Amino acid sequence: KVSRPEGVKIIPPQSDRQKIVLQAHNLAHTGREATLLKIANLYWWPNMRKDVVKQLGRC
DNA sequence: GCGAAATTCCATGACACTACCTTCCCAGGAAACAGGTTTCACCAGCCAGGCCTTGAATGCAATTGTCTTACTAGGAATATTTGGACTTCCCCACCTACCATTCAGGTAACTTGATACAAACACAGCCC
Repeated sequence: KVSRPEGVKIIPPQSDRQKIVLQAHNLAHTGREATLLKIANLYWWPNMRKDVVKQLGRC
């Protein structure tokens, strides 16, 4: 759990890094930015964008 | 102040109704085919003799062709009478277009099975 100036956001576990982004990627098959703003509704953690790039090279 | 991290930036490309069409490739295999060799047996070509069929000449008989007349029915014009094809309007069921599912058939293979052909000896039918 974490607090942000736009509301309360959620820090997911380290085992739940690839699963939480891949289920947000495949919702609209977006790239780097519209993928990222989906995760900016529930989650937040340091280096979000290092994992989104980790997705798209396999997608 | 450097570095790490979180963020904004901006240059760009693709969407505009789409499939065919042509020529060469590839390809595997197969299709036979076009090419060619090989051999044996048979069908075609050769020629003549005898006979039968065709052609011709003919005389004649009835068949057929023409002429003539009394006439029957065909056609046309009529009125009408009657029998219907197509135009019309509307609705429903049936065919289609579709996907998923499954079954059946075609190819294919291995086996089997059964019949037809080829051969030989004899029988019967028809003809000289």
